[PDB]
Amino acid sequence: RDLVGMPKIGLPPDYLDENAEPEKKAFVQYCKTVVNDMIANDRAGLIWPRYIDPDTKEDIFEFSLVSRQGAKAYDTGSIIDRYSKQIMMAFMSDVLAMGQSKYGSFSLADSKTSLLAMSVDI
Amino acid sequence: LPPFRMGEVGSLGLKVKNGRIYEEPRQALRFPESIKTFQLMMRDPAVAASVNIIKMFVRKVNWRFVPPKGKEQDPKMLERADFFNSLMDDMEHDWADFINSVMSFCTYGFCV
Repeated sequence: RDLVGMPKIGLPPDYLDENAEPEKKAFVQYCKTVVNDMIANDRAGLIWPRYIDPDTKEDIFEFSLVSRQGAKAYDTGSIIDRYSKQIMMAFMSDVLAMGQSKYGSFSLADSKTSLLAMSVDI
Repeated sequence: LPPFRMGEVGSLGLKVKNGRIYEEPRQALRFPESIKTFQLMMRDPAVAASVNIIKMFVRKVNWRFVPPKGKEQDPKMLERADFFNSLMDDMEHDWADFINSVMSFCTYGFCV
């Protein structure tokens, strides 16, 4: 659901009416096609109308990508790794992640047996 | 002061009250509540692993009956050792199971 960076189109309310003139309907259909089919490409570009209202000084049309301010408060990777290591510790089976070290052995007749082998003996 | 005398003069000084030991002041760690608190602690992976390694180490060992020192080669002591060794395997349950049940005191601190 991370939605940062998606395109957004702003149009005057009268463009979205059902009885609007054919020109506005064609404009809305073209906007829909653009939204559906725009991708990063060697021909990417836009020609967009631009009009700033004299009494508000804000563009009536707009084209921009949604932005976000804050950042996630928790790092999930570290927590997941910690809990995985905790799970692996319960069975004393850390060999799965740390490999077979030379200081441990799987033989019960050898004086380097690991805890996993000792419990399998039980 | 009273003169020296053979035999006990004092007492252990335990805090038993109406048959219940009151050594531990925290209510959460006395008899009625300790059955649940200890079971809550065993759910943590760290405590569980620490207890289980100790339990595993004890169960790895073998047991045997031997003559008392100073009379190792006496045939009578050898026959006594044989009798007591045979006693171990004649129970309704295996000796290893008995040793397993004994290790419950790693959690509650005692066993009967």
